Amino acid sequence: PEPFYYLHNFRAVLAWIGERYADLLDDQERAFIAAFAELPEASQALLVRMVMRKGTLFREGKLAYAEIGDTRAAVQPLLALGWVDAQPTLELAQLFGLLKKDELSQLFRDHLGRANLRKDALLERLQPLFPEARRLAEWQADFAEPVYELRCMALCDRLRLMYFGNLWQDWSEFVLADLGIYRYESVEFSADSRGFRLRADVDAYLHLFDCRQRFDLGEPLEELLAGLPGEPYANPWLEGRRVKLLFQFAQHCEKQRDFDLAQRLYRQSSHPGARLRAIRSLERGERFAEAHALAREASCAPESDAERQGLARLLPRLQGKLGLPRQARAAAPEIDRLDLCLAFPSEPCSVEWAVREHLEEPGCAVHYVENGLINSLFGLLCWEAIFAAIPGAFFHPFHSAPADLHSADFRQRRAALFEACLGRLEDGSYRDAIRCRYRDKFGLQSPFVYWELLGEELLEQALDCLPAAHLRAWFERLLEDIPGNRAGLPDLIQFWPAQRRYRMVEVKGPGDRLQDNQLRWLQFCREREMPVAVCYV
DNA sequence: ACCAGACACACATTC
DNA sequence: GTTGGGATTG
DNA sequence: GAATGTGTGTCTCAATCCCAAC
Ligand SMILES: [Mn+2]
Ligand SMILES: [Mn+2]
Repeated sequence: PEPFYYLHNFRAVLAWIGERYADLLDDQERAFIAAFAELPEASQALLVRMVMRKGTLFREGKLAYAEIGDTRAAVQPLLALGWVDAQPTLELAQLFGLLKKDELSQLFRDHLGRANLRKDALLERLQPLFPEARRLAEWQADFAEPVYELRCMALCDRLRLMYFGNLWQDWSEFVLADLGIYRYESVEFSADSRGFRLRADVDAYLHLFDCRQRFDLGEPLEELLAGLPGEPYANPWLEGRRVKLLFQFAQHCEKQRDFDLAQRLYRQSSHPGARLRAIRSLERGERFAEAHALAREASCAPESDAERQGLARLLPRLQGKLGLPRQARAAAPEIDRLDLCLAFPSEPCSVEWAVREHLEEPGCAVHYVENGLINSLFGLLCWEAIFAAIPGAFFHPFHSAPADLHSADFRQRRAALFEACLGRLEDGSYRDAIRCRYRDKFGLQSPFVYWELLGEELLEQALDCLPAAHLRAWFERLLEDIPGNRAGLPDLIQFWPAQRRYRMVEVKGPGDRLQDNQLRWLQFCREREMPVAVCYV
């Protein structure tokens, strides 16, 4: 309805920062917000376009908007302020990004030009010839169009990182929200600001991101570790990311064959499952000695239910290749292992979708829900428990879930609420509770509540067949490890309404063999005498 | 939940 | 001349 | 064939487009 939707939403961000994050701003950055308001309606619009767009540099032909008048006119106030820069200095690398493949051939006609292979390969070709950067006028002085470079991107991304609690979300969040595509729970403005404590937390987040940026963009390890720290962080979720960065770094040291580094690195990170990869890295360096000594420290005090699974695998192999005795390990009994061989030639329909078709009977129906039913059914019961605001949970409106979810204190900071809601599960009114929370909070962008899947018909069936104790067992387990137990469950779930009873079943072809996350789920089920099975084809 | 978990799929190797 | 991935769009 | 690793492919609103693709 409003052509300047992107401008109004951009104003809404700077307005939010002026209100709440006033003291967290700097002298020259306050001047930016003030000066921005003093730009024409057209020049405010033209600026924000170049931000939302991916690139930093912009060919004038690509900045053709109708909301804004003449692009060459509305840009002038930005060129005056220096926020935009005409006649910018750019490299051969980012010159390719602006020009088409055809135009590049004309310019480099008699300067080593062959029948091109690939654009990224052409860049690799003109690296040593034109290493130094120049202005556009210095590459093709004859070139007609002007190119605008955005000088205030660093400033912009700071305001974005402050509005949100991260950088992964972009300005599209406003559009997708206003259009009703993403509907969020209007959590109350309780913790007015846990965006950040001081600027120190921002620069930390920002410089870590720069290393990540300089990693995908190929740069050697010795360069990226020079700026990194050996000392951990104080801010909880910030320390978690630095750690998570070291993890993704160690992966590359193992993807390529340099296990000495990967191994030494995995131990410096307190990331989930990093301890394991340190052992598997030693294993793959003929370091069985220190692989076992470390594996012992894990055996004496594991990291999670998943870690325990890894040790059972690794220990016999290390103990074996060492002089030690091969300590025995455990295995799972294939519960209700049903099999069926149906042969057909053509139709490429989904495998899991086809099994749903076969189990269909006049007495029982089956739904294709891999970790979907129990997740949503949990996220509704403990809905109000999750979206309750702690002093450092929520801050901006467009948030999917409470920020302290991956933190181990997620259950502790809500230990009261979760126990109040879960009380209903063994007590009465677990059906009346879910229903009210189903109708009231429908369609919202909640974690582990897949609305688009859970239909009104399915829900009522599950509530009857799925018993109190089994729901009482499942949900409690998710709370032990939320990031860990969110995945790995039976593809299908069947219900027998008459003599109320259900049964979950994972379906596999011979080409598959189930995963570690699913295996851990089948164990938990057989232990509690939960009707479950595996189906082969 | 920061180009990711989250399913199958495809290779290798070993008691 | 093809076709399809990805920045762009609201 | 069992059970092991590890390495790929797929995909997040949907309709538009243009530029570089084997
Ligand atoms: Mn599945
Ligand atoms: Mn399956």
